[PDB]
Amino acid sequence: RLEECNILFELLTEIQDEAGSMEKIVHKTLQRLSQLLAADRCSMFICRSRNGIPEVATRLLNVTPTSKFEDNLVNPDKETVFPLDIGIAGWVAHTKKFFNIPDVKKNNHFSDYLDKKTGYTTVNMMAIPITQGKEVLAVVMALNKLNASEFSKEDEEVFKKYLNFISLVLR
Amino acid sequence: RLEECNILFELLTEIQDEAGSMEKIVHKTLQRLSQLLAADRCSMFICRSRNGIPEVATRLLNVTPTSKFEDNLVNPDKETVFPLDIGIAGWVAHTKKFFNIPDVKKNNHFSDYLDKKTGYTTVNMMAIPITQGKEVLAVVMALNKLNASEFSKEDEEVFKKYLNFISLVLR
Amino acid sequence: RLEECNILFELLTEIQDEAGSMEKIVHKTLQRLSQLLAADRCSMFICRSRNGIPEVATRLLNVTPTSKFEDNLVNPDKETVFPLDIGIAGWVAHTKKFFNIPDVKKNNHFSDYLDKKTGYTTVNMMAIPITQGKEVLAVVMALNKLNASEFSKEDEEVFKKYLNFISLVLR
Amino acid sequence: RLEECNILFELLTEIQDEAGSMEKIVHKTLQRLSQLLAADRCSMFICRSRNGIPEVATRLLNVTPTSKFEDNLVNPDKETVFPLDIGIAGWVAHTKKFFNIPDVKKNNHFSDYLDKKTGYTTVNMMAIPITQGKEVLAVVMALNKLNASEFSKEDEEVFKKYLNFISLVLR
Ligand SMILES: Nc1nc2c(ncn2[C@@H]2O[C@@H]3COP(=O)(O)O[C@H]3[C@H]2O)c(=O)[nH]1
Ligand SMILES: Nc1nc2c(ncn2[C@@H]2O[C@@H]3COP(=O)(O)O[C@H]3[C@H]2O)c(=O)[nH]1
Ligand SMILES: Nc1nc2c(ncn2[C@@H]2O[C@@H]3COP(=O)(O)O[C@H]3[C@H]2O)c(=O)[nH]1
Ligand SMILES: Nc1nc2c(ncn2[C@@H]2O[C@@H]3COP(=O)(O)O[C@H]3[C@H]2O)c(=O)[nH]1
Repeated sequence: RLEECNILFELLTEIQDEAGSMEKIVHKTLQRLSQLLAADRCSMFICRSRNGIPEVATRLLNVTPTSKFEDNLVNPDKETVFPLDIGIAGWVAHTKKFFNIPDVKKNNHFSDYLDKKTGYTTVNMMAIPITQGKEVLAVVMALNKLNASEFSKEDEEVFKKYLNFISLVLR
Repeated sequence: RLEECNILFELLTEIQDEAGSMEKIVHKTLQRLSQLLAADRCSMFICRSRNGIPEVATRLLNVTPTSKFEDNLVNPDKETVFPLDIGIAGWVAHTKKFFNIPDVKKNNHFSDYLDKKTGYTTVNMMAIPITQGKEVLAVVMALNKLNASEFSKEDEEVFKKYLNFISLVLR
Repeated sequence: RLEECNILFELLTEIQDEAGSMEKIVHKTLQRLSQLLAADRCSMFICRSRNGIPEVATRLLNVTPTSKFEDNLVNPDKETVFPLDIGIAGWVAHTKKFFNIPDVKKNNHFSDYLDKKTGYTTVNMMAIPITQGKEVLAVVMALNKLNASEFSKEDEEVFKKYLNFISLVLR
Repeated sequence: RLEECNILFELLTEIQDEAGSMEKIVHKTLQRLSQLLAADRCSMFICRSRNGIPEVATRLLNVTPTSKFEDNLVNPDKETVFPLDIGIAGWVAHTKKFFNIPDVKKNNHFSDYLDKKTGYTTVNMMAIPITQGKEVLAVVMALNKLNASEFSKEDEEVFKKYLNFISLVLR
């Protein structure tokens, strides 16, 4: 049960081609991250060039300690794409820098396209880019700390800790 | 008990002829427990009394495989003290019982005072009292299992195995 | 395989999204092997070739539970190269065999060149080649058992257990 | 076999009074130290006040990888005592400082009383004091590196490593 995460990871890495969802492993890992962050929700944004122009897209949304994989995975049928100047997820991809944002909308990069479209309200957010040397592969983020006004310094170290592992998984 | 003999012996070759080395030993042991249990951190509360009134106090926090002892040692001036009727730590000291708590939010006894001060989110926990006869010397815990929703039965067995040693050392 | 799942997973959460992380992984694994085997240090020699001529070269030396990666990484300029007909390391690469050497002074193949240069005294050794098909990628060793005259049979089993993982990573 | 050193140490430490030779454990440990140092011989000097005046005395002599305990233990029937100004072992006790001495007799503190009496010739020597806070309990030392002209920097780190453990044993 403790070895689940590895059995699946050793499974996915010995079938050499990554055509078997490393996104299940990211999903499982984003569940645990929520529990120990007490983030209301966690997400992963895929980072791509299409076709010659960099962008951040939606991939995994609304991850909670128990949300089912299918309910979090957004297929290309209906995804939301951002240029890196639009939206605070884009800025992280662009700058390749980590961010603990205690109050969005006091943050100028903040886009509110998805709060309007889905009905959610984003207030807090930690965001961090997964980077394979040159490029950014994805942006992960935790939203809206529970029982508290912002994500703490301690919540940063925990987020960073899991992202070290997620970062390897997307390779 | 092969890898325990090796871990403990090697550990003991890393302890400078100095302090205070008896707590540097407990620390290093805890660092190794973190690895073996995939625990986010381990901690120790000292247990002492004042005129027959016992209490439990922070001593080592945030012990981790890459953590510094002087960073983990609580400064005597700034140590958080609990009476034994407040906290799981205090409860462990009172009852002299081991506990594998899978969700602190569903365990009365849990005190959120340190979480509020430090900013850390505590989810699950193993806790054990270190005793000398009818009196308690410390409470040791492993917080936040990293690769599963809670600490396993098997995890209890490992923790208990390494806490015979800490016990010995804390005398 | 409980404590292996935990050790490896936790280890992987300590690896910064940076290098070169594939060798920081091997390093950290080796640091953990040192603890589990009570080995004074572990090392890795890379194995490469030049026009069909293989050779074996220093890469990670003096890996230890409290050792720094940038101190253990051999500087490409100052790397000691062996042909495979010199050294136990070169012999392991040649034969593609595991060896538990209890006394290097009674094993021809042993080359004392590094001992002379570095000043270190090598006594006993486990050595194993990391392979990809019919070609060798590295040789990993645990030097100088600290709590016994030589590495045990049981020690072979642990080393071999953790070297399936390193193998995986070194691809 | 790897757990021998601990089984004997846990044995000697739970029978609380140290009236059962912690010198067997020091002896066993000084055997391994020789092997991995390639020191010709290792010794321990007990440090005492008799009666009101500090002194360094002989206790364990001529330790080799295989020398039997009885042959190394010098009973008070026939021991050699030094004031701390006489002899390079005394100076270490006095200064409480570590010393790698590449060529005695170029060292002014060097006494040659025992080379004359026993027949041995001391050339090289690493010496280090075991100190319980205030006082020095003993001085351990390695003599005459084999296959080399002095003890290296690497030999220092290994000596220090074992002495951390020996230092705890004498408590
Ligand atoms: N509902 C929902 N919104 C999200 C999630 N992750 C990110 N967002 C929002 O999508 C936005 C993308 O642009 P932003 O300005 O970075 O701010 C981001 C968040 O407000 C999620 O999991 N669920
Ligand atoms: N931040 C932090 N908190 C800890 C650590 N160890 C214990 N605690 C908290 O201290 C609390 C004391 O009360 P509790 O109900 O036992 O729950 C305990 C934990 O929530 C630690 O290492 N770090
Ligand atoms: N100082 C040092 N020497 C090493 C290390 N690993 C291997 N060696 C030495 O490098 C030597 C190469 O030849 P060998 O006969 O295989 O024996 C090997 C060891 O003696 C290490 O980590 N540190
Ligand atoms: N024969 C012998 N001499 C020793 C041993 N250990 C220390 N000595 C010598 O005893 C001497 C004590 O004074 P010194 O000047 O420190 O130098 C020391 C060494 O030369 C040992 O194990 N055997």
